[PDB]
Amino acid sequence: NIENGVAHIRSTFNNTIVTITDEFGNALSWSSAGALGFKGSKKSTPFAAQMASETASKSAMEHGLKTVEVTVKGPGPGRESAIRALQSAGLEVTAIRDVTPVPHNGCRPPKRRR
RNA sequence: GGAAAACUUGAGUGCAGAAGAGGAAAGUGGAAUUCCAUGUGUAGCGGUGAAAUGCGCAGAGAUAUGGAGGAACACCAGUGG
Repeated sequence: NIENGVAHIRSTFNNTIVTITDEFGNALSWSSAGALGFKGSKKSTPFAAQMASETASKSAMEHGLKTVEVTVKGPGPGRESAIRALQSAGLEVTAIRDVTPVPHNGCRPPKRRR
């Protein structure tokens, strides 16, 4: 089980959740990013993806996987403070992938915020 | 003004080629919001200028080889055509 996997996050503008999994997704543990008492304008922190990143990473305890190769699929304030700060656990982050959804003009997008 | 002609610039009928988002018809595939299901797990997830309604204990989202739908299809994109 150990030494391989994907630290599958999707770092949104609020509540960048972290789900560690394998290289074929099975989600050994995940972490809700509001687990540090972040409720309103608070999960958009560096620290929502610093310690709640390792509230499932340091508390993995199931595979003991060490090579993580974290993957991000969205923009957020805790994005650069997620891939750095999943390695706040010190879990040898190796291969970050910017495989984000880029639709070739996918649908009809919503309205401007006045 | 009418009567008898011509020339071709102006226009049309020729010939050699350039380009395309020009209108009506057939294909190839991507990515996304929504759903139902696996794995997964349990405290929050979403939304907030400020919090909350809500959606959460059914697993809500999550997460990938991979299951689908609606609809269009960034890149070539321009005082371009």
